[PDB]
Amino acid sequence: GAYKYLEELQRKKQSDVLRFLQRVRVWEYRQKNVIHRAARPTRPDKARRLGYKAKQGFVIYRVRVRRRSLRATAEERVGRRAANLRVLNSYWVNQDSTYKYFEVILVDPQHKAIRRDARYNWICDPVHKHREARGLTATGKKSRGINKGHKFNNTKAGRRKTWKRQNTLSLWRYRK
Amino acid sequence: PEYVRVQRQKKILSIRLKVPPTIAQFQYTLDRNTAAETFKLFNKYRPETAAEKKERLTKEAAAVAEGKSKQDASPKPYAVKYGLNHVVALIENKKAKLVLIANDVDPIELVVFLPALCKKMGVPYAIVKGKARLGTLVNQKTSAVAALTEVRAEDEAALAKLVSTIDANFADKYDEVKKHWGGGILG
Amino acid sequence: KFVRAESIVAKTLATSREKERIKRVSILEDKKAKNETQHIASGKDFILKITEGLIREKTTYDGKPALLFIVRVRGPLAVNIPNKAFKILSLLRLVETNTGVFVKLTKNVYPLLKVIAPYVVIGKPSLSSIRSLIQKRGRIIYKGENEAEPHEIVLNDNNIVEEQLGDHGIICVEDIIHEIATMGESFSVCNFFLQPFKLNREVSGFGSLNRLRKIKQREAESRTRQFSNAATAPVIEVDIDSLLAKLN
Amino acid sequence: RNFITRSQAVRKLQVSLADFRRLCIFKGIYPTFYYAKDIQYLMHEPVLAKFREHKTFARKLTRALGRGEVSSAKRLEENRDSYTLDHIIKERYPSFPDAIRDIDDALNMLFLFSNLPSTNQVSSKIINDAQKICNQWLAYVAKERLVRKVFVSIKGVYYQANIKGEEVRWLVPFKFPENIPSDVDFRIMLTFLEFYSTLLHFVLYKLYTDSGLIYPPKLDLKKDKIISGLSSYILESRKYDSPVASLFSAFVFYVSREVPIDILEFLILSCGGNVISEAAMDQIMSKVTHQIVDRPVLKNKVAGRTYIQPQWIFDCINKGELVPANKYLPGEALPPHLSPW
RNA sequence: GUUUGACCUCAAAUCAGGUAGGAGUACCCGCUGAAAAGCGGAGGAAAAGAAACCAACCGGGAUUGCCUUAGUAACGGCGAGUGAAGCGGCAAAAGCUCAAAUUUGAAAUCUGGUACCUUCGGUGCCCGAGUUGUAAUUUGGAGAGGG
Repeated sequence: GAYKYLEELQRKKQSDVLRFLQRVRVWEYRQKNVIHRAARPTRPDKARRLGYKAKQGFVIYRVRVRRRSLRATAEERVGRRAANLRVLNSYWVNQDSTYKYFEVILVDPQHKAIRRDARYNWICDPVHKHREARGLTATGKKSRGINKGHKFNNTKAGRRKTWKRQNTLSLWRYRK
Repeated sequence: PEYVRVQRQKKILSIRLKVPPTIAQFQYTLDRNTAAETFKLFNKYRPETAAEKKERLTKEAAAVAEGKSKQDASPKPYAVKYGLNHVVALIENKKAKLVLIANDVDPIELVVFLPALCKKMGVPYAIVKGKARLGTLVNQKTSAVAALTEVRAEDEAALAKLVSTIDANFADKYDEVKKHWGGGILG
Repeated sequence: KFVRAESIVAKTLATSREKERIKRVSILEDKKAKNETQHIASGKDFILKITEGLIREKTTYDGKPALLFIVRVRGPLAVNIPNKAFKILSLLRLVETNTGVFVKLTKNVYPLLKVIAPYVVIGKPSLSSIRSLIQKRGRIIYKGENEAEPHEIVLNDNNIVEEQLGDHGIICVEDIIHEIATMGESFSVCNFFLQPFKLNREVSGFGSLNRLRKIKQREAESRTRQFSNAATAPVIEVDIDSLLAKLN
Repeated sequence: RNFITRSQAVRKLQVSLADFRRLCIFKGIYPTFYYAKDIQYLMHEPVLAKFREHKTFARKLTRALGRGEVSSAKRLEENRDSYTLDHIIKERYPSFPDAIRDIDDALNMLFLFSNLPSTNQVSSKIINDAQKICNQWLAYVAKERLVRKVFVSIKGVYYQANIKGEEVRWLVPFKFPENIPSDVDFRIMLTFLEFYSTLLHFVLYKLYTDSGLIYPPKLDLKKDKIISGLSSYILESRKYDSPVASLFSAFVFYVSREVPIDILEFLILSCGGNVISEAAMDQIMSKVTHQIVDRPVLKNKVAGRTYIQPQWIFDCINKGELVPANKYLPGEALPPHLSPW
């Protein structure tokens, strides 16, 4: 398939053709709004490996942010704007000195293709409301820093959690 | 309006700036009569529509429903091939006898390797003008690629001379200017 | 205009085919009429009858004066019409297509039918059809009251009719129908008198719906009309009672 | 609010203007100054919906042609609904004698289109349906043999029929090739045509079922090849009012080839007598007593056979009674006929 | 061909169907933050969760929580004091899905409308969506083609 070509070509960003397309598209998107709807993913392979499918119930927004993180704030903007949609994920496409550009995949839990088709029906659950608001996305888990490793220690929110471990005292019926 | 303003300001900012030579291979494309005969070729090899498919299915199914199991014989379907990953899939065997490549795709990067890929695989590619005209011959809105592998014996001699025609008209004419940086002249 | 490179070739090939079949017709009919049947295909002639793959029955030709109605068809695809057939269609006034005429069939008439076969369509007409053609269509070139006189008038006045046809005593255009059907005394008087015929095109064409009609009719005409080019071509006859239901 | 501009109504209905012209004529909606409540009535109508569907259908046909896919266009044309006219015919004319009252204008157009030659704007199929329905209408009259009134004119042949109430005043112009007028527009008369065609169609249904015989009339094809008339149709099974019906009972005519066969044929069929024309004979005479002919010199001059110029039939039926035929003998001059109007 | 049409984009709909907001907020999750307040987002739990793990052993084996590790390691004007984790015992235990090479001998996929039916739906038909990829199969513990 052709996706391996797109990925390997995508890894060479400062190559002449990609910076050409980047330099055209940053001006072209600069013409448009801060937030708008893209007809199709400009980086389809990246959208696939983030989970995009080309059917009804998949909405692609393109979002502009000024230079929390920038990516998570970009997700929060389209989460606030299209509340009926659930945010699947997001990825970088383009940037300027003034703005970075992100391309965000959102999924509607109202469309019957999404309400059926059991690979994706889990996102219809109301526990998946506003994953970007709770940092439950990929960039949210990265900025929370949730993995396995000794490199991963008590960091910020978990720090208050282990402050909570220092703040509360546990007593049994029979004192130990 | 805004969108008219942008779609007129588009293709100005492109030509004003230096395009890389892996682009502008597009619009160095096939001329009038050769694209015309290429379309006359591929309309001989239209794929079956969903209606024609379902119609033949109902015919043979009513045959088996009577039963009236007539015979078990059909040579093969021959048609154009149009799925992009399927088109790339027919290369790297190789199976593509001819490939048509649309010049206009908005994610151009879907397409840019295909001339070099058919160049190295030796596949007779040709850059066609307009993916809508590809979609018309393949019952889609757009197609952006058009591979053709299997040809009847009635058409095989026309195929080879079309290949030689394209390799004369495309590979000889535009090969050196393909290497050159296009555009760059202001508007 | 720059015409093209292909049409000039296709016309040449089609004229080559037509000149070849016309020379074959001319040589074969010369050997028949001169009665020197030594090494030819067949001696006697044949007639096709297409009715309703559809049933196509052949007859031998009968040397009998038969009333025929001819209908000019648009000729084949890119053909320059040759001067021999141009001469005949000039005599029979069949240029400016969709134009029939009533004709007498004899054995002196018959050989030209093999010639102009790829440009017209033939059959046995009925009295109601002849009647409908004459009562609904037909104009007569006419010397009138005070005219520059390329002047044609539709068939209303039977007294204009019995004016110029009083010598044969022919009145009342119904009788012209009757004597074209009859041909007992004089057909050719009525034949030169009714000199133009015009028929409408069956499909208006340009527009979304009527292109479908045009394609279906081109397919139907491909099924009906057959181009033998053998010089022993059986004369194709079609239901003019079916045809005039379309064109009139 | 009483008057609405045609542009306003045509944009509120979201219809094309020519189809609005269809609908106003079609439902009898009358005035660029139109009643608001009549447009409110028009505002929901399935025929309007099928008109808009036909617009979208032709648009899909244009994309089918522009993509060149012929077979999908064939599928579209075959799988296509047709708007009918019939429901507003019934809710426009519920009472069947009101249809009998308003069939009078409906006949006249269809007879004129049955006379009309084939053109580009008017299809032959239109003219075929017109001539078929008009021959059916004449063939129904010759069953009960009930008209009474006859009129001979430079403008038309006006017959009114005494059928189930009113006498109905239909006219046929003579079967002559007419120079077409460039001044007229067919686009209105075709709408009147189709409306009157469907209306007279169901009225012929009730008149054929009410007369107790089969509504599709069968014809012998070779009888039609003789003559394309009402006499082509055979009329199945599943008294006459005196004197005009069964006037000239047991009476055998010999109409010539000279005479106009059509209206004299229909008058003899209104009489019930027989028709023998030599014009029918040459397609291919024991009881014949009477020649209808208009010729100065009569050849065989049979004293047994009565020689009559056709006004005798035109005057006998206008009187309902027999008159002497010395005036109608050729070449005697005729009374200037002034019909009973 | 000054015509016609494919697209593509962008508008408009008193078009059809849906959905967002607010309250509460004990518990949860994010953001901000002083000498907590605040903000945003959910649920009956939430979060986390099936190793780019821990170990150095005769190795262990998703996450979660309890006891122990332990007031230890480590940090800290090594001052004030701050303050873990592996292992072990227990509670509970459950694993799975995509994205990469073609179905090309037939987009096999689905929304919607309509007609019926046994209606958290089913069947048929028709618009659409979709090859700039929807289905089946395959997630390394391999797997696929065949035999």
